[PDB]
Amino acid sequence: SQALKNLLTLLNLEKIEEGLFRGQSEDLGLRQVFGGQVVGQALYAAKETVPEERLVHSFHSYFLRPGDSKKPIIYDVETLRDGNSFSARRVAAIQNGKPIFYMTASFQAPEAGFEHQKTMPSAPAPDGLPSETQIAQSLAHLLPPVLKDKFICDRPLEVRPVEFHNPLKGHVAEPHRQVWIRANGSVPDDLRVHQYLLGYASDLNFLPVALQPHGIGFLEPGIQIATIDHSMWFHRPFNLNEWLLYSVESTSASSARGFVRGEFYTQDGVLVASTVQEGVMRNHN
Amino acid sequence: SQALKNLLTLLNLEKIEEGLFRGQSEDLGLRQVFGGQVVGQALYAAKETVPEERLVHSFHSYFLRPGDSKKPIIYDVETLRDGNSFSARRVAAIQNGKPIFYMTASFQAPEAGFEHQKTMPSAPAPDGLPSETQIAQSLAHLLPPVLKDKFICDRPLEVRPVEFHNPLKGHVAEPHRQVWIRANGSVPDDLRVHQYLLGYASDLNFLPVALQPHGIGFLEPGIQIATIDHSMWFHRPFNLNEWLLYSVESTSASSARGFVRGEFYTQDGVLVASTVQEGVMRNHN
Ligand SMILES: CCCCCCCCCCCC[N+](C)(C)[O-]
Ligand SMILES: CCCCCCCCCCCC[N+](C)(C)[O-]
Repeated sequence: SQALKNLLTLLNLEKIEEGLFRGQSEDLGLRQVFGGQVVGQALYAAKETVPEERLVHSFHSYFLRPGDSKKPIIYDVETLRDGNSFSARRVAAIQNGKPIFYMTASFQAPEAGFEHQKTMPSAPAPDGLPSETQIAQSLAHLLPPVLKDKFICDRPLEVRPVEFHNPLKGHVAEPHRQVWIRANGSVPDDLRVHQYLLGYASDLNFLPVALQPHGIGFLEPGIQIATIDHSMWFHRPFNLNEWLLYSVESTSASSARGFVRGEFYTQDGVLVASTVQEGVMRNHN
Repeated sequence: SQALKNLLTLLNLEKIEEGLFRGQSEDLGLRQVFGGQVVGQALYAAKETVPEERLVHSFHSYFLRPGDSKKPIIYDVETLRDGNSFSARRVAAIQNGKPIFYMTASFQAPEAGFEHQKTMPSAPAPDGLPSETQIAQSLAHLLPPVLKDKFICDRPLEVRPVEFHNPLKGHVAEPHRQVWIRANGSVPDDLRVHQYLLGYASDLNFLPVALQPHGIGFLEPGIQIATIDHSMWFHRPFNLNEWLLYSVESTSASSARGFVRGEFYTQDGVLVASTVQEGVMRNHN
């Protein structure tokens, strides 16, 4: 459970000045910075500069350089606009004197209006599915004692895939994936926190779906995937303490790029948010 | 023919300086600037500052204020990055000393890579379908020609809807729409041009689809819709001199906002581009 509090602490940026923050990275595997961390932290920085009643409803972002998790990241927020209804902000993520990421987010106050939504796709309940932590721990029995011990996944989130796609091997399959996600611990009763946490989560089990028709795992040798842009629209309020289905599809792949679109639904079938991302996808020999 | 020539001319911006242009606004219908005009002009501006071999593959944009078509628009391009593969640019559309819109676009040179795509949805051929212009002429067989002798056919694009949704009245219908589109004249043999023309076109028959479940047309009195953000990914090359199916869906509407996702297909079924947009949707009484 320490993992979730460690993530929430990590997303709660250190203020250097108005609209100027500093964030730590890492710690959980792989040296490059996880895209979700940048998204989550950029969202925090952005919301800190917006009227409290205005919640993020959308954001667009482009990744320009790989982030180094050994170094902190500086987030500089620019106020683009504050109208009778919307507040827009642009966040620059900086490391080594260069922008590594830009996000533009829009915020709006709560309001009733036209309501309609796509019907949730059918998917088996999370109850009968193993978590990625279970799957990893089972695969770890393949490692020798020296390595088996040190490893282990204490995660801030719990993920139960409908179909498991091993990133180390990969098998041919339709460009669709469904995973169930929820916080592995208690998330504060503040919707804003749930939002940037979902922002964080939205970058998991996403881009890799574009590799399925080609049976390649994203961690295999010679395979390189990297996010170019990540966008999200928060349609309705939600509680990440409860399950959410992340329904993902890859409608296209071409010119060394992979494209994916996702949707988050509550177990009861409420459409909570939508996501879109394109990233580099190369097979180097 | 003239209408297409006029639009292409209007999209061909006047250069004030490097990465600094000036664009005129359409006379063609509606005092407020058509979003498509801004998108098309911003793309032109961006592409002018990019290496010739690198074609736009995606862009994100936000509209901050309504544009006045009675005035020109200044487009200021900022170079965000020029890497071994990708070039990124941010375009600011200014009018009245204020930004009315921002777009960030990414460009990449052609390359061979993983290929796969969603299967084109079923749709009738454009052959037996009347154009919107034809439909307008048909429904207009009434009232004094005094006004009927001014509003007519000449559009830069020909649009043939699979199902007609009258913006003036509107009827309840599932949140899906299909319209066939092609240039009404000859587009020069430059993919870049076809691309920003498609950008222009991508803002048509889009957002209104979110109003369908509610049986309201966007030209009805007291009904207000306005684009907040428009994004697009150019998956493959295409020829706007030929027919393209614009398949649109509205997966959600809430909090006075409407969300739509679109896809362009060649008649032969090739997925050419994807779009996503959210906009304000209000009924003022
Ligand atoms: C051996 C530990 C098991 C964890 C494997 C970690 C893989 C890194 C996954 C995050 C990569 C996300 N993405 C789309 C940007 O590639
Ligand atoms: C008889 C009136 C038919 C409408 C003529 C106006 C065409 C311009 C349409 C652009 C409107 C775009 N949108 C979604 C922002 O409303």
